[PDB]
Amino acid sequence: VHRMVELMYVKHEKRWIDPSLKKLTGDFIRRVEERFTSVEGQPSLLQNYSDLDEPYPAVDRILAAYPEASTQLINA
Amino acid sequence: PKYLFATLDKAQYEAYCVKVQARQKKAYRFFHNGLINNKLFVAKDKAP
Repeated sequence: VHRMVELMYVKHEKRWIDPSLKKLTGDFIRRVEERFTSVEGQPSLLQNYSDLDEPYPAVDRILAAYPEASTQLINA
Repeated sequence: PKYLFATLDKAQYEAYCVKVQARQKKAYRFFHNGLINNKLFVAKDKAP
């Protein structure tokens, strides 16, 4: 999720190379959520892709809500 | 297991713990690859 942001969001210009790619990075994030939640009811921390507009500040918030997402590698 | 580790120095044991957790990450990777691609078993074709 980090490398996604790194390579599609230009830091020193506070812009995404394209909204679509912000969606992309957003969707995968949504996924990591799912991978790491195991009970119905909990809503997404990234509820609007608007959140990713200033990403790096917000992203870390979500990723931190799902601890293990920093411990284990992607599922095959 | 703990009792074996009590033979070592925190120096040693903690060095080992870093080794282990790296392995697990390889293992984890492999196991998931296998499940998906049916390669949890890989026949060797030639000796080393």
